[PDB]
Amino acid sequence: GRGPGESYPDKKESQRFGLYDSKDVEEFVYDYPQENGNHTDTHFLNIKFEGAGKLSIFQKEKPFNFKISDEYGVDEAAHACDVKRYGRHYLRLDHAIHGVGSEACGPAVLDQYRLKAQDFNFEFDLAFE
Amino acid sequence: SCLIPENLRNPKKVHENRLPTRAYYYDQDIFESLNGPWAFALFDAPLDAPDAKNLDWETAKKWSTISVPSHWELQEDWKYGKPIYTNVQYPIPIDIPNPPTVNPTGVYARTFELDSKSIESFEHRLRFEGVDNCYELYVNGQYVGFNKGSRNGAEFDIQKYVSEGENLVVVKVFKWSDSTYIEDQDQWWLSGIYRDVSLLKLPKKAHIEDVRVTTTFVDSQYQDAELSVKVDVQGSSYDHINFTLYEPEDGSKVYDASSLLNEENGNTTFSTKEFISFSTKKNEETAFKINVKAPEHWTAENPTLYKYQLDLIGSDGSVIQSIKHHVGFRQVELKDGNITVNGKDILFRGVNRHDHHPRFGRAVPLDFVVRDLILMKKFNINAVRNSHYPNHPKVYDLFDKLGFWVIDEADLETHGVQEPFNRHTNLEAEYPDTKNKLYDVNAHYLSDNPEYEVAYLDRASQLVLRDVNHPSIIIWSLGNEACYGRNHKAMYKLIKQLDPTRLVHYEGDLNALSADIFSFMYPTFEIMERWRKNHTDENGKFEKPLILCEYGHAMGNGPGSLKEYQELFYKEKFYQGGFIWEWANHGIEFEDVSTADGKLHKAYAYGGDFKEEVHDGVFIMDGLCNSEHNPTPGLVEYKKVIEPVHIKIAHGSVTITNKHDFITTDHLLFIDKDTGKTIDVPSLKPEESVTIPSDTTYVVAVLKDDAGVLKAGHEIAWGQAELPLKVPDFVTETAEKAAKINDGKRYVSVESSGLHFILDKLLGKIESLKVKGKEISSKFEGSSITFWRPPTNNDEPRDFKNWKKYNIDLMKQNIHGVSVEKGSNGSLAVVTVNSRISPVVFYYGFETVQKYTIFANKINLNTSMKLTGEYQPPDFPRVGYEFWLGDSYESFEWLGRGPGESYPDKKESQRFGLYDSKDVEEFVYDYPQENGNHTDTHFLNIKFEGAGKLSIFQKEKPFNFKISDEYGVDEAAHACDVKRYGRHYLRLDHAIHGVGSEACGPAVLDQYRLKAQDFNFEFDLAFE
Ligand SMILES: [Mn+3]
Ligand SMILES: [Mn+3]
Repeated sequence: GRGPGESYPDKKESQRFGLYDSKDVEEFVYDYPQENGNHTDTHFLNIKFEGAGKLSIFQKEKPFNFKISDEYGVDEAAHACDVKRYGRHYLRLDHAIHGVGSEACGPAVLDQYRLKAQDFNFEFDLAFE
Repeated sequence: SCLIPENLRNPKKVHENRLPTRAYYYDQDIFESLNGPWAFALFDAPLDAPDAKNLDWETAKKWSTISVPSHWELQEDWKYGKPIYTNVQYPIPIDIPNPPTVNPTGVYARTFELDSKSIESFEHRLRFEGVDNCYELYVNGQYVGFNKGSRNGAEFDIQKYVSEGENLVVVKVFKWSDSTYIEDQDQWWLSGIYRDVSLLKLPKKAHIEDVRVTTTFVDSQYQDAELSVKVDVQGSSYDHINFTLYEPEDGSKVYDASSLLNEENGNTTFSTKEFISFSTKKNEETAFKINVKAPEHWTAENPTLYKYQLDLIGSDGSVIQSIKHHVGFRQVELKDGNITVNGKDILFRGVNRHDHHPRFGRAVPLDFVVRDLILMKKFNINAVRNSHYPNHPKVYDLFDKLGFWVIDEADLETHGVQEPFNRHTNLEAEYPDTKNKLYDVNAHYLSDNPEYEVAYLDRASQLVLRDVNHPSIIIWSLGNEACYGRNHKAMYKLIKQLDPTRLVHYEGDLNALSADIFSFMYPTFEIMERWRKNHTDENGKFEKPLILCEYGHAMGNGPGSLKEYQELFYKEKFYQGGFIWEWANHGIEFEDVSTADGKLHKAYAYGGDFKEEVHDGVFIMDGLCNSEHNPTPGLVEYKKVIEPVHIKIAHGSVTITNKHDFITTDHLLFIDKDTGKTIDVPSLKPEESVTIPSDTTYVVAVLKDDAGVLKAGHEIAWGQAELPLKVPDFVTETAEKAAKINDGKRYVSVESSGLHFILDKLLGKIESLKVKGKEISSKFEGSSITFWRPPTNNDEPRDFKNWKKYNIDLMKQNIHGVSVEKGSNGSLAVVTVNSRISPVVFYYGFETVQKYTIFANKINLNTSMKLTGEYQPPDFPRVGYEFWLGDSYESFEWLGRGPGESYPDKKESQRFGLYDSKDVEEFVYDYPQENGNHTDTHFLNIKFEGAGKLSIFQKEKPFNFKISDEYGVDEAAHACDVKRYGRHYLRLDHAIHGVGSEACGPAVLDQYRLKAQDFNFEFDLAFE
């Protein structure tokens, strides 16, 4: 999918398609903790488990969104060092995500990038090697 | 300690309510299998397990099931844990006699049906063939008893407890107990009901409980013998016993897995070729002694058996119970200082065999055990040691029928008491002649601990009384590596009282104060020889002989020098052979993640793979056969060194010597391989020989007819005349061809019709050598001459440490001068390269001269290597060139040793001949290491598609070579971790280090070590 860095509906085109390895990427730390680390237009995702190979994950007929991390208490952490961390990782596996825009000072997320309220229908496969 | 149940920490609680041990006989009419799915639940410790006095079947019905027999660490998805491998160290803390408080407890439950007639007609028992570590037994919510001794059997009387209809059996199995301390064999820790469970239905009013059969020769010429049959009948309602001995079936009898394992049957007429009949009289002793006229001897080389039928008979003259078994006429003695069978001082051609299966562990299907023994017979083995416990009871008929000298061994090992001592004193080495003083220090914990006497005696009593009637068993062993103490003396007294007919072995007893035999493990020849001399008096008499209960450690590439051990065996009557360690690798099949692939592959696990806190790594993989129980080059070599016929070809003569203990050569067909016609060889008795004039080079000894489990045409022995090194008749093109020589700043070119030679002068590297469509180039990393090999298991403890310490893996070639001159005597050009080959960090290295004399169809490579500098290594792994083969490469062919690999001290089984790489399945080691070398190679032809062959030969001496695909061998944990290039290479070697057995045993012997020295050798690269 898109990489090596994060990508969002209206902030993704610099992140070209390719095969990416989490080991090759320094994930970006925001000076003010907030939504980060999503990967949009993901074709498939392989999660490697020690001594047991991979779990492959893919969404049917459309690319998906994902985030793999450690972190929580992000909403209320004032600075990077205030971010809390679990004793294990999680996968945030997403059908869709709201765009990013520039509304702090400027236009709202444009229409075509907004995650409008609607029915959701999506199929995932959890394929184990 | 009230958090540990009393029976799991009482050395004296060997059992509760177990019946006395009796001779084992399987009877289809009496035995009813309770194998299959059982309700099963696993608990953290005894205190979490339910009270079995209150466990309903209605409750247990709801549990998951496990299949009996099986270990609970070997289930689908590792549901109840994984195997643990320790060698010496205990996997628990030492606090004798306490087990750990957290003690995995498995509760088994199942039901069985009982008839109205059944309870009236029969005595009901439960027989458990093996349960690890110990268990209490319940029937219909009532405690029956308790038992310890994992590899021993147990019977319990069940009559009081059984009801008409459904009956509930509940077994509580515990992983650890005070018994753990004496069950410390170098093997996998595995738990559960891993052997058969049976319901026995014996005739109620009277039945046969036990039988003793002995055969003693009446005479010093071993002709007439006394057959003694003593029967223990239980109950009043019988008249007498009948006994029928049948005419013998010769040991050459043909068997297969099906006929060996056939268990039938009730209406089956055992035999009808009557030989002797005896009847007892009413109210008289149910025993007798018979004189037997010159019976056929039972021997491991010829396992001749007399079938017999013993009948218990009632008042109405009807048959109450029958035993159908066999008699083997054989007598073992200690005679004039030797282990003697039928007067003959025998030679052990042996192995240690553990119970192991790569998927089922110690729960080995009989089918698989048969497989083992057929393979043993196919490879000239004549003896097995039951390391280190009795096997499944049905196995011993297999030994009886196929013919093996058997050491049946008590389930008793104490090794772990030494580990803290070894570490605290920083002990580096143990030697067979002195190590007993180290074990003496800790004997008081167990083997010299009075609290354990009952346990130790029980292991002896159980060992002997179950298996007393098998002619194949000639020696009882008191256990293994358990130190030496009073308990061993007690075991010896008991075994001699129980069974005076056999001899007693115990290696932990150096001076055999309570053994009949001396025994060493992994001894040096010097140590063997010291012992021999100190135990042979001035007259030449010895009181007891020496065997090697363990020797020639078969771990990985090896063992080296089996030859030298064998020469010693044949030279001295005092030595009576040995049992190599071990039969097969203990690998457990599992899914591995590949280091080469990143993908999941089938592999064979050793210590560490199941993530044990403490383990002993790759020492699991120490067999002549791999984890799948298939032959390695170890087994192939062993078969040759122990071959029971010697065939020596020299000076127009074939000398054949019979090296059997008993049998003649009559069963053997001798073929002159050079002509295909057979050779008339006179019938040779043991030790007899014959010289026959012949022009032959190669003679084979082969089986005339199917006999035992061997097929007609099976090779038993062979010999070859030594083969002089002949220079191939290759015609070097010495005609004058115009050749363009381009000596550039860095690169030197030599071009001629059909020839292209490019050398990098900076590196000493051949960039490309293409002659007549055939291309090679140097496989270059630092040096054009390399020295490293992926360390074998034997290399690891010492030689590897040295080679790494001296940076032999980082040897560099530093070019000093390159000389380029026009061709002289038919030559196109001469390129001479002067360099120092030396590793980083170090002074030592070789002042090297490489002279490339280039002809149109040949390249002569002269190598001169002068060893210079201070602080040198003692030896090298290897020395030679590495070449990439061109894309055209398809296969190879060689004149030399084959078809398999060969090494300086592991080569003689690989006879000389012309071999084709296409005919050979190259051996894959369970643990990746040095492999695939071919020693004593006369010439090597490398075939390139569409361009013929490149012939390679070394001047005046045979050479070594390996052609492969592989790398990352040093660090690959399993076969699937081995990486592969997109092209093949040739490893072309002047010399190679021997292999030895140093992982556990002697270092590579002097004459096989690749000592640090000057190297001078010349190769020709001849292009067709
Ligand atoms: Mn802060
Ligand atoms: Mn691996």
